Amino acid sequence: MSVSSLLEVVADDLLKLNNNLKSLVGAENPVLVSAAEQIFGAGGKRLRPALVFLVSRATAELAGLLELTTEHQRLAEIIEMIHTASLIHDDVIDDSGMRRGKETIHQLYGTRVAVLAGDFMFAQSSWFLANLENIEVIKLISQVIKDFASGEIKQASTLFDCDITLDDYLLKSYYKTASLIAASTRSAAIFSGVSTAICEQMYEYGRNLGLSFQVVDDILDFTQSAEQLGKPAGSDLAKGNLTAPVIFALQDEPQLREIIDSEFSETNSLATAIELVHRSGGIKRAHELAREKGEIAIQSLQCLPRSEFRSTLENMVKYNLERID
Amino acid sequence: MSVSSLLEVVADDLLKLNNNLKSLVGAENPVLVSAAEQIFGAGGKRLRPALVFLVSRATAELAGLLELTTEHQRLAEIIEMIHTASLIHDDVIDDSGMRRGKETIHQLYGTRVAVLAGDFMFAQSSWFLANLENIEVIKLISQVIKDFASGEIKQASTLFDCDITLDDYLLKSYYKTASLIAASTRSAAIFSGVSTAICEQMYEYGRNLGLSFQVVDDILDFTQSAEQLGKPAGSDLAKGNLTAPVIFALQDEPQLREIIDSEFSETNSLATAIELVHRSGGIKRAHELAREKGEIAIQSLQCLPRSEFRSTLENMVKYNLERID
Amino acid sequence: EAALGDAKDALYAALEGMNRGIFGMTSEKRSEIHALVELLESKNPTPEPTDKLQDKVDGCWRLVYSTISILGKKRTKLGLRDFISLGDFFQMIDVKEEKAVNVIKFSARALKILSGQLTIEASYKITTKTKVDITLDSSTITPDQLMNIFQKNYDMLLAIFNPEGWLEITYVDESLRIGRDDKANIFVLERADPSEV
Amino acid sequence: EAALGDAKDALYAALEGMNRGIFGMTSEKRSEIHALVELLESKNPTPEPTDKLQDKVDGCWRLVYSTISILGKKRTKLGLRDFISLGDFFQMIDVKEEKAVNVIKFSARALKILSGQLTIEASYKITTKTKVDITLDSSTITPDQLMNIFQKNYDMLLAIFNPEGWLEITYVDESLRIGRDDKANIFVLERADPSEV
Ligand SMILES: CC(C)=CCC/C(C)=C\CC/C(C)=C\CC/C(C)=C/CSP(=O)(O)OP(=O)(O)O
Ligand SMILES: CC(C)=CCC/C(C)=C\CC/C(C)=C\CC/C(C)=C/CSP(=O)(O)OP(=O)(O)O
Ligand SMILES: [Co+2]
Ligand SMILES: [Co+2]
Repeated sequence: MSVSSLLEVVADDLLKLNNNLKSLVGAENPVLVSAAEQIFGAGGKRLRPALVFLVSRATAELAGLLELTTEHQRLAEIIEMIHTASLIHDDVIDDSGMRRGKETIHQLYGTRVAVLAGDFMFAQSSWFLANLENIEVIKLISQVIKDFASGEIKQASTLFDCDITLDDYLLKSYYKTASLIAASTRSAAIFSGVSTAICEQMYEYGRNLGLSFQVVDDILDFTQSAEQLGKPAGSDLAKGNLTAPVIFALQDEPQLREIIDSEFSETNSLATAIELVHRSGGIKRAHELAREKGEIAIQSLQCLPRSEFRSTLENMVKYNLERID
Repeated sequence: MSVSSLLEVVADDLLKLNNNLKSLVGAENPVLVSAAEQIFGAGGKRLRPALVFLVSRATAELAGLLELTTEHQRLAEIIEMIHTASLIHDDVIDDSGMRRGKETIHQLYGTRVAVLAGDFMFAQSSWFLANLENIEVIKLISQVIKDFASGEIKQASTLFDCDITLDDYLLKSYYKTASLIAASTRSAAIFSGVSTAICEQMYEYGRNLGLSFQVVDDILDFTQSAEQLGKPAGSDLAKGNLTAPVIFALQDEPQLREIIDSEFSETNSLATAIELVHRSGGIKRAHELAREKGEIAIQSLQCLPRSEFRSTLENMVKYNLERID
Repeated sequence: EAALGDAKDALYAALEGMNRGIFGMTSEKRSEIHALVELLESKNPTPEPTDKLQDKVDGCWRLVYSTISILGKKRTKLGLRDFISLGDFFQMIDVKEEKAVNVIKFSARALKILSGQLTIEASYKITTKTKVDITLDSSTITPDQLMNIFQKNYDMLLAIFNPEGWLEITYVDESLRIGRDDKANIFVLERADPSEV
Repeated sequence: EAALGDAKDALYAALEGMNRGIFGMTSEKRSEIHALVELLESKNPTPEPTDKLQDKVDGCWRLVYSTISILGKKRTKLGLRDFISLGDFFQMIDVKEEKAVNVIKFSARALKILSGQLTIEASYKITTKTKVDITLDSSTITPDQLMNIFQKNYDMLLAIFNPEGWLEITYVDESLRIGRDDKANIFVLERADPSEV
């Protein structure tokens, strides 16, 4: 239900990781030392490396491992440096001052330092990954990076495109969010040594968990108020990025299609489009979209013997789904 | 002696590569389509993919291959996209308007597009490399990327540090230039299937060829006039980056050490430092530094049966060394 | 004359900041602009305008307002929201050879090499005494770099700017004419010295 | 008086743009500035000055010129060429408890959390009637983020700014004093309200 309650189960793993990543990034360079302390907000309690650590421990216990290997920990750090480096680079690209209230690296230190920091983390991840020496894991993660590129291309290509489908949208959500989680959880399973069936169920756990997460953040950019968000409510819409609440709304509302086609030419037209979303019941079908995603994830975990690890994995799903009531 | 004379031996390979890279980068995105045409100046006649192609063909003929494989060509494109992506990112980092006269991507299209373009090429290279499925080649190239990070760190760390040695400098030159060439030529040999001895002699061919190249560009930033360069003559010095002509000059000139220690505090002090370099005969010992590098490269190639592939490789070395008369 | 003269100035004043209406416009300003335009075209000083082509419609005409808007998905496909700046739009009407050229000039930030244009040559006739019948002959994006950028979307671009159909000419003044093509589009053009093209 | 008064204004005028001389300076300007300060220290209104510490030397003193320069390799190690802005330098001299504080403040030009300072507690004593023997007690970088940035180079930093040794107080005005420590360094300090620290 809470965030810390979930992450306590691997709080120790997460702290070691945060320390290693602060040490590594910010490699006795003054500006990078500050930026690393800023980037890895002490504690290391972030969802993605914690998923790596929970699938790592659940599947390791299932496999007979008494400890997590060096591969599991290099993998949590790969995943975390990739995620962080991509967010820094995404804030430089498409200039963004804030990211969830906190201010970005690009804003604090400037574009030059942000690009250097993201590049450095991407380089470190490339090398860690090469030295895992697992060609299947190297391929999964290279697919995550390639999908970041695909996602940038496809996001720019579909701006204001009212004919985007829900499979198209869910692929953009994959490219953006779900791909890296799915990859990290299949890789955690892979390094634990469990079967291809459990590694595929953990790919599916991670991809449906990451799809639910993306669908629920897509919903909260309508739900949450303009101040609870660092930005106005419905800012993915103002910008041309049609998420699943809008896609569900455009299936029966034509007026919204004329509003988005004009690229919100009329004044007050974004707020008219927002209320057409809240009226269409596209938010509720997006809410159920997220619930169905999360339930495929929870059914994904049934391969795992009962434990505190997969109970925290199921609560990953449940916390996500109760972040939107 | 000329550039085209060298590159015509693999002009066809180079053209196919340039076409593929223009097609791939700039993936039906308007701004990226323009930036790709701008980046891959039609023809594809650039040194690094051509070295990939020449070692590829020399070692392939030595091995009994009738054609270059798919790995050899994916490797030339990996090498070229890595080199290009790193130069774009290096111009954003440490804001640079020009690179060898031509204007940078950062300047033409802006930082956001340059960072996106470099990121895209790095993503594409990551994926191509993963799908080579050669763990040794993936490791060599991940070391090249990690060494770009090491080189940024070490370059910022050694600014204005008059106690830098020539082994330190040659390691910065490696990190910057030689590492990627050495990696590309050992990988070209690896995919050709020739022995570990010929793959090490091609690592050493590329390492010493790239070191000679870096030493000779380090010399030309002194010799060439301020108009032959987009920069003033001695711009690596003004900025704190002590290259081998200055390192050789500081071994016997103390006045230059007091000049660089003040970070050129006195007025006209950069020109005084330039003339102390030209007087110390540090340029001539750097010239011989480059010649010795190039001769280890030419002796590196003796493992290769006679051909016009390795004759063009030896002329790679000779052209480099006669670029400084 | 000053009634339709200062009304003309009023139309010029209501257009500033709307970028000729090519990337959309708030509906009240569009109603305002069409009000001023129908006020002007009710005050057409050149009745029977197709027999006065060489001395009124002949010349180079720069676009100052039209209902042609490039919004949404097409703006995105053409790169016209963040990369390429849709520059001027000219419609030279040379009546000797019965020609009708649409020059849509394009730009890009700092890219001297992308500054090109889409050329669309058409041939018109006189069907009605206030109405010409236009037909497309040639089409061109130059230089080859702009064509590289637009080529996969060439037909969409041309179709945006294609003068084919018919053009019913209303309010042809000596320095401003108003058109109404078959697609219910309004074209408000002004005089431009042919060197601006 | 205005002779040394306008000479003082002249020194204030020659210093502008040199950033207190802490990142080096053209040698002719350094000769000029030392000429002015030796003109001033020749014109000392407060001779015999260590028995007049409380009404002359007591107070908060902000640094306006010194020969302490941070150039080359240590500027790079400290991050002081592109990241951290060496802010003000204070030398509160409180004569009651016989103390000598050096406060060197730091910034990062956007980071509210890096805006810290290096504190250096020293204790002096009067050996000669124009000299004071200074000895270091405590040293501190705050907050912990700035200390994180500087910690691997803490001793180099302190040694740059360490007031230990002795301080021969050459010129003492009510709003400006000039010192010359044992390392042949010139310290030109001015009065600053202790809220500036
Ligand atoms: C260099 C290398 C090896 C890999 C580079 C990875 C790559 C190809 C691109 C960088 C990664 C980029 C730019 C984006 C993906 C990361 C991400 C979660 C973006 C949010 S999408 P939006 O911006 O729409 O949403 P909001 O900002 O709100 O999060
Ligand atoms: C994201 C990823 C997977 C890898 C990123 C690679 C990485 C860690 C950094 C980017 C590559 C950078 C910044 C530099 C290396 C490339 C290069 C030749 C720089 C010239 S050094 P200088 O600037 O001194 O010289 P001048 O400008 O004159 O060429
Ligand atoms: Co983005
Ligand atoms: Co650089």
